Amino acid sequence: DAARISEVKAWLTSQFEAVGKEVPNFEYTHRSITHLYNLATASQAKSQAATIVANDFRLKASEYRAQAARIREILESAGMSQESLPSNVVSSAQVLANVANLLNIRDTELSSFLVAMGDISLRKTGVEEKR
Amino acid sequence: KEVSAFFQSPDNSLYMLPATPQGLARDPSAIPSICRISAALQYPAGLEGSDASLASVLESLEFCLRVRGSEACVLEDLAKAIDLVHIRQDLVESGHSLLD
Amino acid sequence: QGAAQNLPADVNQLIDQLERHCLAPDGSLVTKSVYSDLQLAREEMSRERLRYLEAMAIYCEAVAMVEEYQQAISVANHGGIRDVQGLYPQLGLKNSPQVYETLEHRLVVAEAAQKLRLPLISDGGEIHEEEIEKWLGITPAYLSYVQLQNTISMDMADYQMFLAREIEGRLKEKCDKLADAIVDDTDSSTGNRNSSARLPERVKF
Amino acid sequence: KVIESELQGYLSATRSRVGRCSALIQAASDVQEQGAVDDRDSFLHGVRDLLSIHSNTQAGLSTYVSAPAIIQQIVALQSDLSSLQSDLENSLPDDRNRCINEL
Amino acid sequence: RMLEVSREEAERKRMLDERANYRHKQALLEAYDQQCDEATRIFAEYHKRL
Repeated sequence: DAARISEVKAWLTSQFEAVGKEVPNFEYTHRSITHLYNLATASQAKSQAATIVANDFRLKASEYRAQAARIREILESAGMSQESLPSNVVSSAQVLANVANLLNIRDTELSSFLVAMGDISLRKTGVEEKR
Repeated sequence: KEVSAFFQSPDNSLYMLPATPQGLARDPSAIPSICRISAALQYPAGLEGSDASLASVLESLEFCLRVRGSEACVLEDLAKAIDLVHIRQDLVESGHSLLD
Repeated sequence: QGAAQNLPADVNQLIDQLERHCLAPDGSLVTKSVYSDLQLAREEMSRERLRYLEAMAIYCEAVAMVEEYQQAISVANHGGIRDVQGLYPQLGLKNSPQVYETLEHRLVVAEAAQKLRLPLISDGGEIHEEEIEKWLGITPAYLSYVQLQNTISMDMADYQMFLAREIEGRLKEKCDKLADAIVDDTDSSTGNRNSSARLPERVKF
Repeated sequence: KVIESELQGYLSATRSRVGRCSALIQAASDVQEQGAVDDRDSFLHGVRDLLSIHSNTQAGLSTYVSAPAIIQQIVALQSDLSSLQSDLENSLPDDRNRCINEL
Repeated sequence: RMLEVSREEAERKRMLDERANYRHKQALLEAYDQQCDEATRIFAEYHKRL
């Protein structure tokens, strides 16, 4: 059940009556029992335990909380500045933090350089001429 | 105290340097700056940083995936490429089916 | 030449039937859970990306104001030629840094556990050891608590000159500079103009 | 009276010994953790060997084994794609041309 | 041409965020020097002979 319940136990929180229809989906896991010898670690680490350390993080988000601590001081120095919290630190720190740079600026300015500029610009180019 | 200060006075003054990179300070969160934003950061530590700096040699014999699978999933493509390798798998066989 | 069709084709075709064979189970859920990681892998980092990305404007350039303050502290001994250019702009650009120095002061004893701890709600265990680090420095400050109360009140007036020169210009230098890097994936040559205009539409691209 | 204040000052001197492993680790952790560093980028290698990601390397083979013994992944990841191209009429273009050219 | 190396970023967190609150460490150094100071405090008037 582990492979499917990972996709279900998150949905099962709002599928109490729909347990009786996802329980039939649970046995699709027992097909991969032989694979589960080496697929049990990522069976739960596929949707919900993968969005904590494996895919959502892959450890990258672990530090992305850690930095903002000291940064809060410069923010709060202008934050205790009731006339500068929305004008300066909210209007400059969060403008590139709200919607834009969530998945392409994971360092100062380089996450786009090595992945987006680096490979996401060049991943198609890798094969799309050779094949 | 002096024995402690010989091993503690450096600590407090130094630890303000990892204040912002406290992830780099703490063990369970230094990996992002040593693995995740590191497919080029590990170049100076090339011997140490084989995580993704060695992906080029890892695909040295895989010349299709040379400039494609080298530094992609290190930050953002570990969630998007995987969904599109099964369509590749099922369409490359259609490129094998043209031979068929 | 009867076997020349399936000899190369079945090398990956057996994986294809395996992918259909492993579709529902965990074998190919890696390709189908990431089918949801378009948003499932961006639910927890995104709220922490902002902490990293609100850090952008500050730990990259809003601290780069301290070159107006660090050079006077450091370069004045090793290098005299830059020393003449160290404390000069300090009288204007780092004049608020003297006020900001008090803003560093007031947080150590009061807002260290209130600001330097806020963006680590889930990372509370590790910050506490860093917090108790910064908090253990208040034990001698327990003998100098008088200066740690009226500093904020005096900084009310300094705040206006703390924001007019220090927190106005270089804080916005880094918000637009790093909005350029993302844009440069598909369009790199002219992205500098559209750093503040094409920043949100590129990540989806 | 001062000794009590001296003891409290001494208390902070020894209380910080609990935090003695707080600062120097930043340079230490940035290097010694290469086992997990390659592991997170080993699941990266799990993505690349897409001919094997659908069976095992997505869970325990590429994301785990390829970190310490990365030399194994050199052949474990190129083989399932260099054969992919080779069987994608890339290592036999002359046969495929003439087999169709005779057609 | 992957010639970018984000080690600067790893040090961007390190280069000058220390100075943005340069006085956090001095509070602790005061605590470490407190035992030196309190020992100096108790070696002031009668232990001046010491």
